Amino acid sequence: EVGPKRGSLVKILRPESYWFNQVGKVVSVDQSGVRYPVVVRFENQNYAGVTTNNYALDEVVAA
Amino acid sequence: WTVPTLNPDTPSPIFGGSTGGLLRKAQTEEFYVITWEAKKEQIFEMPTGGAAIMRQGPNLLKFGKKEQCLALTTQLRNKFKLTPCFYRVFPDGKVQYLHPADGVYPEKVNAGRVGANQNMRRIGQNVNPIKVKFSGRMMSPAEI
Amino acid sequence: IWLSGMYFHGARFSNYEAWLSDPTHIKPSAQVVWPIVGQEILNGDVGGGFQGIQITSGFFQLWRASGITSELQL
Amino acid sequence: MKDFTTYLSTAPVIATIWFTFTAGLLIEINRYFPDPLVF
Amino acid sequence: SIVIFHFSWKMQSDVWGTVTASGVSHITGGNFAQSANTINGWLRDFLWAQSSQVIQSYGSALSAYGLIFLGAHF
Amino acid sequence: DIAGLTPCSESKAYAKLEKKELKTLEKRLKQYEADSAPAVALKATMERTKARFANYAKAGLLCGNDGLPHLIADPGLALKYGHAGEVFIPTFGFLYVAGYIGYVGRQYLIAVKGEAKPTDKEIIIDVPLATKLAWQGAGWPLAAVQELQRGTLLEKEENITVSPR
Amino acid sequence: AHIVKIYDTCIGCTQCVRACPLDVLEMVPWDGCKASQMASAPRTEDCVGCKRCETACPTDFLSVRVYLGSESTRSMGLSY
Amino acid sequence: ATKLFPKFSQGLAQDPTTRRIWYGLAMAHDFESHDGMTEENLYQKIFASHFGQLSIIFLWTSGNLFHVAWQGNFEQWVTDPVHIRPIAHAIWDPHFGQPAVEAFTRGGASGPVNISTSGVYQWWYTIGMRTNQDLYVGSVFLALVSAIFLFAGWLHLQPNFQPSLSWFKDAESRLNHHLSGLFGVSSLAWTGHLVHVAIPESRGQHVGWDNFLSVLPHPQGLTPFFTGNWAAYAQSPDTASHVFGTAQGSGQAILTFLGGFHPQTQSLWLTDMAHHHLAIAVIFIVAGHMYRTNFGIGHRMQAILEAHTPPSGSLGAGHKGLFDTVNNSLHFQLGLALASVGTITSLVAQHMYSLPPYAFQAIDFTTQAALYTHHQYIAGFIMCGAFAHGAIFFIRDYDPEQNKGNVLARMLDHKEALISHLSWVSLFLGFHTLGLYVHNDVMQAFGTPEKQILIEPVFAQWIQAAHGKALYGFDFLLSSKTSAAFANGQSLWLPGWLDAINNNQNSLFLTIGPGDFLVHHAIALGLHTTTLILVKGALDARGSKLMPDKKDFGYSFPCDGPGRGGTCDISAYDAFYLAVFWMLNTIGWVTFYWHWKHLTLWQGNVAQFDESSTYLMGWLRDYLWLNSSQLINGYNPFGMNSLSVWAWTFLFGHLIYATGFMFLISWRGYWQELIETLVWAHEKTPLANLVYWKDKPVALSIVQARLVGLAHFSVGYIFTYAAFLIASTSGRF
Ligand SMILES: CCCCCCCCCCCCCCCCCC(=O)OC[C@H](CO[C@@H]1O[C@H](CO[C@H]2O[C@H](CO)[C@H](O)[C@H](O)[C@H]2O)[C@H](O)[C@H](O)[C@H]1O)OC(=O)CCCCCCCCCCCCCCCCC
Ligand code: CLA
Ligand code: CLA
Ligand code: CLA
Ligand code: CLA
Ligand code: CLA
Ligand code: CLA
Ligand code: CLA
Ligand SMILES: CC1=C(/C=C/C(C)=C/C=C\C(C)=C\C=C\C=C(C)\C=C\C=C(C)\C=C\C2=C(C)CCCC2(C)C)C(C)(C)CCC1
Ligand code: SF4
Ligand SMILES: [Ca+2]
Repeated sequence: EVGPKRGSLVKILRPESYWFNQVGKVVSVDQSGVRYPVVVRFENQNYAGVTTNNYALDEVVAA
Repeated sequence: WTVPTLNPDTPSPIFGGSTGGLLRKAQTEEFYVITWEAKKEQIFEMPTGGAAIMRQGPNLLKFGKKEQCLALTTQLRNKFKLTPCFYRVFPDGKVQYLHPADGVYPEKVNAGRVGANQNMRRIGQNVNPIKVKFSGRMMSPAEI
Repeated sequence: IWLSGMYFHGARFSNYEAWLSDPTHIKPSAQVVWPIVGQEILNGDVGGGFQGIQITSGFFQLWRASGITSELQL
Repeated sequence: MKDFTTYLSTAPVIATIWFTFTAGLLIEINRYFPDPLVF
Repeated sequence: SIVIFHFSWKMQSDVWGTVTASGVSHITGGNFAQSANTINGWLRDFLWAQSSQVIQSYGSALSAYGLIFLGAHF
Repeated sequence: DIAGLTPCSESKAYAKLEKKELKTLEKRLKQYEADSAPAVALKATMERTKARFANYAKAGLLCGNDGLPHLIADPGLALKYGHAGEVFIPTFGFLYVAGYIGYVGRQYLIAVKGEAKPTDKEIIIDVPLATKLAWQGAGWPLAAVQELQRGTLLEKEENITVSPR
Repeated sequence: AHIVKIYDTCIGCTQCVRACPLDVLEMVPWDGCKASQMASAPRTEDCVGCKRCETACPTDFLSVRVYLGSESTRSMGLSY
Repeated sequence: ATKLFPKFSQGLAQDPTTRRIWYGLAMAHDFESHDGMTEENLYQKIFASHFGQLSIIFLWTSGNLFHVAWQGNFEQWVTDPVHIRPIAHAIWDPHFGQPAVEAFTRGGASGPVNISTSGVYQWWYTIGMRTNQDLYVGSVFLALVSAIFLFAGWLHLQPNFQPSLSWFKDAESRLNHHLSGLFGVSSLAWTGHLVHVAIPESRGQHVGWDNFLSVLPHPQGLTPFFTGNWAAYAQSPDTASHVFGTAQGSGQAILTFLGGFHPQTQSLWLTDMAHHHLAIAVIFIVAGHMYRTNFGIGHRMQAILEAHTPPSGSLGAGHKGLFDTVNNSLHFQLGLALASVGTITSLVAQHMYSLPPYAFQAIDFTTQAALYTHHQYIAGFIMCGAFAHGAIFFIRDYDPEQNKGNVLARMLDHKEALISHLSWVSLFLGFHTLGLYVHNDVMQAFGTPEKQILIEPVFAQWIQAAHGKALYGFDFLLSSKTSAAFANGQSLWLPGWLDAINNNQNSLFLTIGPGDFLVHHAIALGLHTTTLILVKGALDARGSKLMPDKKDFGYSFPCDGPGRGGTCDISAYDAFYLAVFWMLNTIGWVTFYWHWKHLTLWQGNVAQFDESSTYLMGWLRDYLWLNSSQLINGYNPFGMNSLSVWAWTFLFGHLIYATGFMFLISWRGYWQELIETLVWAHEKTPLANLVYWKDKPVALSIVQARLVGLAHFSVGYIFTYAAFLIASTSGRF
């Protein structure tokens, strides 16, 4: 139950991330004590062609 | 598992020779020796150019750099599904086992391996170069 | 299509028939421009009472070598 | 016919038709109004 | 490029030309044997001297070539 | 007048240039017949040259020492000496057509951005939507001013990605 | 020698180790991710700096970084 | 094993390849990257390097003076400086054949010599030099000064003479002494020389060290200065019939502000220059008492910076913390110094061609062209360096924690807007300037020159009218006889200035037309694009979306690999690298415009430029093809003349430029594989394998390749244009 709801839209707060200040869909949130449990999928790929990434609880905000 | 020992009296694959082999570095600095076991005689491509025939059983080869040995290892593992291993040989006769270092390939996790050069932070948490300035030499903020 | 276009240009927008009677003085030409934005200056006086762009592909000499004497054949 | 119209709606075909239309309009304007320098 | 440059200079210097009374006058006057042995000769007698026709072609039927001559430099 | 220039209707170099152009055209025409295609084309070019020179002189253009027309870009001088047709009116005309194109393109992007595959609409142009937006773009300045006044023209800083500085 | 560093954003996908052409990286046990593995660089003296590991990393930003340092016979990939 | 060279880098000394020598040569002055370097040691090394640089400069000046005094014709040039060409130095070359020997033997010398184009003859003649003895004494004096500076550099490194780090950071004291002493006192001393030597020597009176204590600069002898009757020093100036170097028509004034130029030398009055240096000397000395050092009075620059923040918060924190980020960063100071010096160098070029200060300088067309081109190219290189050091400051010395909310942090906060607007301005200027040029070219090609777009530069002509030019007919400010600005200067400097600006035979505010408008827009495009590349590289130096941690890799690194789509030329060094090409292109456009306008002016046909500068074909044919005929004819199959050296230099520059294209197009990998094959060939060759290399042969690095290609490009560019400009201007006149 920790973290954002699955399927919701969040804004990335990681400064070095390609999707900084961008909206992405929440895929899954790990229930353990991992550093980056939130899984976010994006519509636009980065320079490496990846569309998903892992972020911490404080690195994503419900937007 | 125990570290293997190089057998200098090991047959080499059937090759007619080429101009991309060893140079003076092998006689003055170091060279590399790769050994593997083949289930049958098969034609493979030499990393230095050309086609050689690996014999049934033990096979030994010499290369000038470690990249050639690992390229041959990748070719033998992905195509013929073999398990090769190589060493670094010095002119004095010293032999140093290189890969797989712990007997298990590095792509799969193995117990007993101690992590090295691991930063318990992310890239964005690196300090600015001004805090690293006037050090012993040119140092990047990731080195601290 | 390209060859057919070359033959069509030599048959409708050229001076091949006039060049046949004087190949040593008339300059071969097989391209004419439309009188727009002052580009009509490109239609130079190639000879034979014709105005156009002097071509250098050598189609006139090739057609003369093949025995072509009229625009109907082209 | 639907697939053909979709093919005609692609970027190169649309760009070709649009540029041909724009170029034709400018050429016809310069033809009926030769040498326009000032308004 | 060096091949076509050599062909153009050699043909215009020792082959192509008009025929007069007891003598043949070439386009460049036979200056290849005396000026093609230096880079300065190729730059002055072949590139600088022969480019006059394309730079002063404006206002004539060959002006388009001059335009392309500038466009190609772009 | 302005900048020491003289009107083209009184410049001697202007008339001299017109005579030079007509002279070279007539010289080229002297080698043809009187009822042939090159003769008719050369006569048409001569008439076009005469009409162009008369129209440029009638427009009130200013000619320099070279006899060529000179344009006035300053709005004050252009509006004070009747030269607004050179650089002022064409300026606003270009601004209208350029803003027209930009507004139509922006409207198309905003319209297709809310679909399932906007990239597909970007490579395969939706002709009916593009035609409708192209026709509706005639009121682009009024619509743009209204969008700017309502605050919907720009995007917030928090919704735009930036580098880590 | 070049400097190869691993960061905590690593997901343990082992793609960087498989892409290394000189056996510089390896996998060690870890507890900070679902894969329970972490990349490591215990043989940086053999690194040439090809940056294939960075090309194979899927995290944003990268979890493995290669900083070109001092040059030697091994780092320059010289067979002579 | 470990080599001794380089001693400052242990990592480079352990490199067994040829890259060690190249990197040791290119990282010798990067003291911040040396092993075991501290801040105090850094400042001390820079101090010693500064002294060595001054020693080199003074030795170079003494060398020029010595060669002009020995192998020159200064004693004959002062007698007839209109029809006698200056001599740089003699030529001693065993490769010269007989025709080259009589070809270079000119200017009245007894052997082959070089005709100087630096203008030191006019400068030395104006300041007072008349004989070879004076140049010899000046050369010996400058050599002694150079030796003293070199000894000072060596002495400030030994113990009991090394300055502490606190002494190097005394910004208030340094600024006060530089404004009052280095600037004000030096200008006052120069005024003393002009009043005591230059002015009396221009009036036929010899004043040297043997009689300057018994010769009065003015007949009233310091009485008007102490009594406040300073206007007595402006009474009886040089008339319009004064002959330079003689007493015919000479006056008695020493401080005037007549304005304009001398009727014979076509240069600024010596009394006006003396008065100028006196006024700026007083101003600089007064400005040298602004900062607080040790007497309570004065300012603290930190207080002025901290008390300069707008109340509404438009600039955020304002300039808080800017004193520490500037005083503790040498790259910030170097960037500011280079930006100001580059702008001043450009100012020198413009003012020197428009207002010639040295006697008989305007008649020397080759000297004017060479000086303008030289200073503009130097200014462009210095400007590129200023921006490069700004990028180095952002990477190595910028601290976001200390510069929090100030203007410096706010610049990076909206760097995308700055780069985007620079891109828009450059795009607009390029599209329109190129479009107008191609339109004019098509109109000229189709035989309709009256159809080309010729926009009159009414704004610049309006400014020219404001300065007094009545050609355009605006009739306002100095152009109107009934204005307050005009009537307030009719008794001090407006007569001479108006007479000089209304003369169309000089370079003082030349007449401009549509061609000048178009080329000015081309110059604007060049400036904006070079600024865009440099500014974008400085702002993206700390990182971007493609490389979020670019600051962790330093200022110069090859790339980040082919991953993430490819990262070639991503560092700030590469941005400066691409900007050097744009700088060369911009300076090429400005020098092309200057040379063509002045060539048509000197030839007496300005209509040629006015009618051919509106289209690019006129630039290529009437300026480049037409003016290079004498240049390429320096040596031909029929013989050679004195202009053959410029033809050889022309081809030399073309070859260097083309050689640079090799390092610019082909990259490392191909060359490394080729070198490996060469290594095998040498190792397998008998009678040659007995000789082995000490450093392993490797191809040049990516960064080194870029630097080498750019160096060849710039050298070929400079040499080619210098040879063409000097040959065309000297052969035509
Ligand atoms: C008259 C005065 C001059 C006379 C010259 C006379 C003769 C010519 C002399 C030398 C010829 C060139 C020799 C050097 C070639 C380049 C080699 C090189 O190492 O090249 C690379 C160097 C070194 O780069 C450094 O390389 C370093 C390498 O470090 C690596 O290695 C280090 C040591 O082990 C550390 O381990 C470190 O961790 C590791 O990363 C770092 O990356 C640094 O960040 C990086 O700055 O870069 C650089 O370019 C450094 C050079 C800066 C030049 C800046 C100006 C450029 C101007 C161009 C336009 C010229 C126009 C001329 C006009 C003429 C008109 C007539
Ligand atoms: C294959 C080479 C070739 C080339 C390079 C040219 C070039 C030229 N021709 Mg020619 N021609 C050719 C072949 C060629 N032709 C052939 C094979 C024929 C016999 C059928 C002709 C018959 C012909 C005639 C009768 C005339 C020319 C003319 C011209 C000139 C005017 C250009 C023009 O098309 O205006 C017109 C431009 C347009 C109509 C714009 C077309 C743009 C369309 C809309 C793009 C659509 C894209 C679409 C996907 C592709 C079309 C597919 C469709 C056909 C199914 C020009 C220099 C004219 C001339 O010489 O003037 C004196 C002229 O009257 N040509
Ligand atoms: C893009 C930059 C630009 C530049 C460099 C100029 C430059 C100039 N403008 Mg101008 N102008 C511009 C944009 C620009 N304008 C724009 C965008 C507009 C539309 C609002 C105008 C509208 C305009 C007018 C109506 C007038 C000028 C005038 C002038 C000229 C003198 C006035 C002046 O310098 O003050 C800057 C210009 C202004 C602040 C606009 C107001 C005009 C001021 C108040 C001066 C007018 C008083 C009087 C007419 C001065 C001339 C006295 C006598 C010779 C008649 C000068 C060369 C004057 C002129 O010479 O008339 C022919 C004139 O009356 N401009
Ligand atoms: C919807 C179309 C559109 C719009 C509204 C804009 C708007 C803008 N662009 Mg841009 N651009 C576009 C397309 C567009 N662009 C395309 C296709 C390219 C690739 C060639 C670029 C490349 C580009 C660059 C490199 C730059 C801009 C910049 C800018 C800004 C400055 C004004 C300008 O005109 O610059 C100039 C723009 C161009 C020269 C390209 C315009 C291309 C055409 C005219 C647009 C037509 C698009 C499409 C085919 C029409 C819609 C079809 C639809 C109905 C189906 C401005 C907000 C500048 C900036 O960064 O802002 C400060 C700048 O540096 N643009
Ligand atoms: C009145 C005392 C005084 C004086 C005369 C100087 C003088 C100088 N100091 Mg120093 N300094 C002083 C006090 C003083 N300092 C104090 C008190 C401190 C401690 C706070 C320092 C700390 C200090 C440091 C740390 C450094 C210097 C340096 C320098 C040298 C600068 C080199 C230079 O740029 O050339 C001279 C510059 C000019 C003459 C000004 C030129 C004006 C413009 C730019 C040109 C325009 C002039 C004209 C148009 C061109 C001439 C035309 C023709 C002749 C060609 C210079 C000789 C540097 C050095 O060490 O060099 C060895 C340096 O690193 N000083
Ligand atoms: C007051 C002026 C000044 C000063 C003190 C500095 C000082 C410094 N600069 Mg800098 N710079 C300047 C101006 C200045 N620069 C200018 C004007 C430019 C534009 C050209 C640059 C562009 C620049 C860049 C891009 C870089 C520096 C770097 C550096 C730092 C160390 C590099 C070094 O010098 O090693 C030694 C320098 C060399 C060995 C130069 C190589 C030789 C050059 C190419 C001259 C070749 C000419 C050629 C031989 C002519 C032959 C022709 C003939 C044979 C026919 C150092 C602190 C580097 C740095 O900070 O490191 C990260 C850096 O990368 N500078
Ligand atoms: C003649 C060579 C040339 C040209 C034309 C350019 C042009 C340009 N450079 Mg560039 N540059 C060059 C050489 C050149 N460079 C070299 C040798 C270097 C060193 C490597 C650089 C390095 C460099 C850098 C680092 C940068 C630029 C930038 C720019 C752009 C500046 C914006 C502008 O002026 O808008 C005007 C646009 C043009 C002049 C392009 C020409 C437009 C054409 C002619 C019109 C289209 C023709 C026709 C309609 C269609 C034909 C297509 C056909 C196939 C059908 C511009 C496109 C800067 C930039 O990107 O700005 C945002 C940038 O940062 N340049
Ligand atoms: C004019 C510029 C230029 C020059 C001089 C060269 C020169 C050379 N290129 Mg090259 N190239 C260039 C442009 C140039 N390239 C460009 C722009 C590209 C990019 C497309 C390339 C791409 C390229 C490739 C891919 C290759 C070369 C290769 C070579 C070498 C061929 C060997 C040879 O010719 O023997 C002799 C050398 C010369 C004729 C050069 C001039 C030497 C002069 C005449 C001798 C002067 C000696 C003098 C006494 C020195 C005293 C100096 C004094 C201060 C002491 C040669 C050194 C090939 C190679 O590696 O070699 C096998 C090779 O594979 N080039
Ligand atoms: C990157 C960087 C940087 C920066 C740099 C720069 C900034 C450059 C530039 C630039 C420049 C180069 C500038 C300049 C300028 C100028 C100005 C700003 C001016 C002016 C003017 C005026 C004000 C005038 C007036 C007048 C007139 C108009 C005329 C008559 C006289 C008078 C006076 C009246 C640094 C290093 C810091 C550091 C950080 C980073
Ligand atoms: S590729 Fe990246 S995420 Fe995968 S194991 Fe290597 S460092 Fe970790
Ligand atoms: Ca004396």
